[PDB]
Amino acid sequence: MKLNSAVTASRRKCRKAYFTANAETRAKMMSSRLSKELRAEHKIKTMPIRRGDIVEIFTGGHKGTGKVVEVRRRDYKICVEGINQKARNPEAKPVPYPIHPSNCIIKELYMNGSRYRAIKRRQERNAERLARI
Amino acid sequence: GRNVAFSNMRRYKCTNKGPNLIKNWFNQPARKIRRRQTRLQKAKAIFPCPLQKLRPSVTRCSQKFNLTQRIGRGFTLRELQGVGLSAGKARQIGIAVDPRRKNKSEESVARNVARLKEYLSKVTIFSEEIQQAIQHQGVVMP
Amino acid sequence: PTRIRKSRKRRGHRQMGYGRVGGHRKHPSGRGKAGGLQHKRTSFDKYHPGYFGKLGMRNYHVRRNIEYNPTINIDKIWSLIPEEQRDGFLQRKSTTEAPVVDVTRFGFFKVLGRGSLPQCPIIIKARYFSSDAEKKLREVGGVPLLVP
Amino acid sequence: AGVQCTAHSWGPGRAVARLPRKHGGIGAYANFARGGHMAHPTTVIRRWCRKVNLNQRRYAVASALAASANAALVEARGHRIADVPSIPLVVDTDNVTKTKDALAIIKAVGVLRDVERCKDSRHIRAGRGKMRNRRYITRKGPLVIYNTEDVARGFRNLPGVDLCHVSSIRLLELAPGSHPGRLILWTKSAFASLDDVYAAKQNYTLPRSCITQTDIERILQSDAVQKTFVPKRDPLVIERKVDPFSSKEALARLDPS
Amino acid sequence: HPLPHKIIIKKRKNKFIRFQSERFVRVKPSWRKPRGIDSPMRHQYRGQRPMVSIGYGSDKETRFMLPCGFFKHRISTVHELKTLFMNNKTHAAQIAHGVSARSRKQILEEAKKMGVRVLNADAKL
Amino acid sequence: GIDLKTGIKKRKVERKEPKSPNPYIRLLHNAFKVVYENTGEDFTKVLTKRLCLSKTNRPVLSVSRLAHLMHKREDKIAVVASTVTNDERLVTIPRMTICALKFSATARSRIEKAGGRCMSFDELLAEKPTGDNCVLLQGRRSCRAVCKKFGSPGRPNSHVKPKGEHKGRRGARGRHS
RNA sequence: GCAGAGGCCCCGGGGGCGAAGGCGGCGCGCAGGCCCCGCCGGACCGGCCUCUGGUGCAGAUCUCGGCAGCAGUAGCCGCUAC
RNA sequence: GGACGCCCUGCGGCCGCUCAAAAGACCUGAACCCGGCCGGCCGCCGGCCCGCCGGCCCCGUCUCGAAACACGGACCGAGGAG
Repeated sequence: MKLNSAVTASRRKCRKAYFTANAETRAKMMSSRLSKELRAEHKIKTMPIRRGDIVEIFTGGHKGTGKVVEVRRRDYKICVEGINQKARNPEAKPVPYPIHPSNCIIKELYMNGSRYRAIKRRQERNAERLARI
Repeated sequence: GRNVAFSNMRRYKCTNKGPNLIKNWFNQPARKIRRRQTRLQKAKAIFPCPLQKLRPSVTRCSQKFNLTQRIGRGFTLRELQGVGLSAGKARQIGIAVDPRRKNKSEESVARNVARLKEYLSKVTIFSEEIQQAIQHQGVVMP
Repeated sequence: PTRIRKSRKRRGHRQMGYGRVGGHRKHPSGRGKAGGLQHKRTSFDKYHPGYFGKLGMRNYHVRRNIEYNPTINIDKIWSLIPEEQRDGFLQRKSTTEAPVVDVTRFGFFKVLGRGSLPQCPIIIKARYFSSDAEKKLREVGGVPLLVP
Repeated sequence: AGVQCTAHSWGPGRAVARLPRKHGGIGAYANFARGGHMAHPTTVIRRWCRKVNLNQRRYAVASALAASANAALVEARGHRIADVPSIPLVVDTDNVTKTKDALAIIKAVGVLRDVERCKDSRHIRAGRGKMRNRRYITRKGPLVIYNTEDVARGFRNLPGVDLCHVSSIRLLELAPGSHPGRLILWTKSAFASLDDVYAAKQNYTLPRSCITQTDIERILQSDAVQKTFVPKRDPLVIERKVDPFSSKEALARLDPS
Repeated sequence: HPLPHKIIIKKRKNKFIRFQSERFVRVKPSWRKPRGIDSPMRHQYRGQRPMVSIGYGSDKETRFMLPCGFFKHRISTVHELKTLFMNNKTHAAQIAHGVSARSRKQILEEAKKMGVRVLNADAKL
Repeated sequence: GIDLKTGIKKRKVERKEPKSPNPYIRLLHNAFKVVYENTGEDFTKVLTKRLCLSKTNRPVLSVSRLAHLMHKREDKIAVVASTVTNDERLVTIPRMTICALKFSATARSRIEKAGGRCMSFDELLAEKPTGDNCVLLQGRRSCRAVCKKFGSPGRPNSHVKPKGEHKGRRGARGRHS
C-alpha cells in the first residue's frame, strides 16, 4: 500500500493528471515493452515510443507489425503503418487506426544519438538499484 | 414541560454573522503531532540539555490544596543562596529563577534548597562524549 | 438513530403528531420561561415553589476555597486505615500504640458522628469536631485531637 | 449555498406563490426552489465521534480476542480454518521480510485457502463508492500479531492480511464488520507477551468468566434439578360441540340412561 | 412433483389499488392508506374499493407457495443450490435474472443431479 | 357487537422476559422459567421476575445490609438478583453464603476473607433450584434521587423538593409566602 | 422501500454467454413491495448481518422544465392605391 | 462523420454504406401529449366470457357539518417540509 502522503490515490486527481499531463510526462506515459531480443541488448524493460520504431501489436483488434509514423500525444495513441481502417472506396487516402502504445511490443528502435545516451543513463541507474542499493 | 429544571444555557450569539463564536476540534489529532514534532526539533537543537528547566516545589494555594505540592515557576534568590548559586549562574545550569517569589515559610526554603542539591548532583555541565549523554524527558525532578 | 426514530414512522400522516385543530406553529406559548406570573402561573406555582423573589444576603465575591468544608463521619474513619493495617490494629486493641488518623491528609476538615466506631481506641486529628463525633470517639477510648 | 442570491417575496397580489423570487421572478431561497438552501443545511457541528469507557473498550478487545479462540465462531465469521492445525494458532516465526517466505509459512501453518479466498475476491464496488476513492473490496482474512519480530514487510503485501503489535491490538480488526471471530496467526513472542500486556493495564481486572448455554442445559438435566420437578396434572380434554340428539352415542355420552 | 398439500384459497384475486388511481397518472396504483378528513374510502361507504386488512391473509400452511406446490428459493451459484438440495422436498429454485446463460447450464446440471425443480429452467434458451 | 367494555378494566403490562442484551441474564431467565414451569414453586416464580426487572427496579444490596438482614438466619443463603456492594463503614463482615448476579471486587474479597461463599445463579440452579434454605432479599427501590423529586413541589401537602436552584421566596418561605 | 459504510457470500458473490435502467407480461405477499420472464439497453450490480442519513410525495396561488385542449381559433382593419 | 448507384431544376428522396451497433449529432430514451395501422364503445368496485345487471358525488383541507354556489388543484416529470 502506498506510504507516501504526497502521492494521491484520488481517482479524480489521478485522472486529472492523466488527461492534463505535460508533454514530457505524456511521453513517458506512452512507453512500450522492448522486445525480448531488444530487452537483452539494451538491458531495460520498456522504452518511450518514438517515430520510426517498429512495433508488433499483441492486442486482437487491428493486430499486425509496422513502423510508427505518427505519435498522437493528445489522445495517447500511436499510428502504426499497415494498421488502417477499411476504406469506403478503393481510391481513397488511408485512415490510420490509432493504437495504444501499451498494446504493442517494440521490435526495433530508431536509435539516433540522444536515445543511445538515454538508454545508457537508465541502465546506469538500473545498475545502482540492481546492486541492492 | 411539567417538572423540569430550568435550563441555564445562554442563547447562541453571533450564530450566522459577526465573530465566529464556535470552535471545532478536528485539528486535535493533528495538533498533538505538530507539538510533538516541535519538541523533537527543539530537543535535537540542544541534545545534552533537557527540554524543561528545574522548577521549584510550591504548596498548592488555598486550604483545599495546602497539604499538596506542585511544580512552580522559579527558585527564590534566598533558596539559591542556600546552594550558593547566583541568579545568572542558576539560569545557565537550567534552573528557573523567580525574583518576585518570597519564601513565606522556613520549611519552603528547606524543601527548595534540597531540590537544587539533588539537581546539582544530577547536572553534568560540559564545556563526542556529549553524544553519549541521554537527554532527560519531561519535568526535571517530577 | 434516524432510522429507528419515531418521526420517520409519522410520514404519510400530514401534521406528523401535532394535531389538525391546532398544529405546530412557532412559539405558541411564548419564547422561554416567559409568562410565569401571568399565563404560566399554574406551572411556576405547582412545580417551581420559590422561583420568584429575593431571599438572603448577597456575597459580592464568594471565596470558594475559604468556604470549603469537607466532612467525614466516625463511621468512615476506619476505612481510611488500609485493610492490612486495620485487622491487626483491631485485634491488639492497645493504648500505647493506637492508630493516629489525620483526616486532613485524607482531605477532610471536620469530623461528624453518623455511625458507630469499631470498639478499639483510635486517635483522630482534625481542624474541628462535632459533639456526637467527639462523644462516640471518647466512648471507644479514643482521643479527639486538633491538627496544625 | 442558496443564500448568495438576492430574492424577496414578490408579494400577495401578483397571482404567484409567496415564496422568495429573484428580480426576473424566479423561485429562490427555499428548500422547494431550484437553487434554494437546504431546509436544514448539514453542519460539521454534528458530533462525529462518540465516547466509550476504557473498561468497556477493553472489555470488547478482550471478548473479541476470546471469540478468536473459538474455532466455530472463527468458521462462522467466514474465515476458512480447516487446514489450520489448532485455534488459537501460534507460529514460531523469525524475521520474515519476504512475501515468498511468508506464503510458505501461510501454507504450512494452514491458512492458504483463507489468504486465497481474499486474493480471489478483489472486485469493483457497487455504487458511487467506486467514484469516491473506494473502488475495490477484498474479503478480510488472517491477522498477524507480532512482538519483537520483523514480520511486517513479508506479510504486508499478502492480500486480506492485517498486522498488529500486541501493544496496540485494534477492535475493528478483531471483529471485522462487528462480527467477532477473526482467524489470528500469533507469533510465539506475541502469545507469550499477551499476559504481560493485560498486566500492564494499570488497574484493569479481566471481566470475570461466565457460563454458556451448554452449561445451563447440562444443569437443567442435572440430577438435582430434574428430581425437584413435579409432573403437572393431566391436560383438559376439549372436543368440538355436537348436538346429542343427532347421535345415540352422543346422547349416551351425555345421559347414559 | 411436490408433497400433496391443501387447496390454496386466495381470499382476494385482484390487487388493492389506491383510491382515485384511475383518475390521475400522478396517483400510481400502489396502496397508500386513505387518511383524508372527508374520505369516502376511509369511511368505507358503499361502492368504495376494498381496504387492505389482515383478514385477507392466507392460510399459514400455504402462504408463499407457488401454484406448482413448492416454495421458491432464489439460487445464484452452484454452492447456494446445495442448500436447496440439503433435505428440501418442499422448495424449488429460481435462478436470478443476473446469472448468464453460460452459468445457467451448470446450475441446471447440478439441479438435475440433486432432483431440485428449477422454476425458470427454460430461461435464456 | 358484544359489550365487553362495561366491567372489563383494560389489560396491564409486565416484563415477562428480560430486555438485557447481556446473554447471561437471558440464559438465567430462560432456565428459571423452565424450573418454575417444571415445578410451580414461589421462589422460582419470584426469581424469574426479579431477573426480568430493570436496573432501576433492581437496587444494590451492600454487605452491611445483608449481614443485618441475616443476623437470625445465618445458616440460610441470601439470593439478591442484583449487585452486592461493600460498606467500608462495617469493618468486621460476618461469614455468610450470598448468591448474587454480580459482586463488587471489594465485596467478593470481603466475603471470602471473612470466610463465606459468593455463589452465582448457575451454582444456585444446580445446588438449590427451588431455593431450599434460601432467603431472597431486595434493596430499597425508593433510595434513588430521581424517586425523591417525583411529585408536585409547590402544593401544600407536597413533601417534595423543587428540581432546580430556585433561589427565591414566593412559595418557598411558608404556606403564606 | 431508498442511498451510502463495515463485514459475509466453501476454491471465493452475480455480470459483453449481457450490469443498471426502460417497456410489456406472470407469479408471490393482507399490504408497503418483491421476484422472475420476454424485448430494448450496453457496464456495472447486489442478497443477508452490523452501521449511517439531505431516506418514500398528489396537493403547498409549490419550484424548475416539458407541454396539451381551446385551435387552424382570436388576430394579421392608422397613415386614401394600386 | 456517412461508399456507390438510381431519382430529382435543384434541395432533397431512395438504395444502402462505415460500425459490434447507427450510436448519424448524437449513450439510455420514461411520462404528458400526438400521428399511421389494427381491435373496442369506452369511468371505478363486484358477479359472470365480457356487455349486461347491481353498487358508487371531487379529492386535499380547515370545519358542528363540504359534492358544495368554501378554498387549492389543466397535465406530466424531477426537486420539495421535525
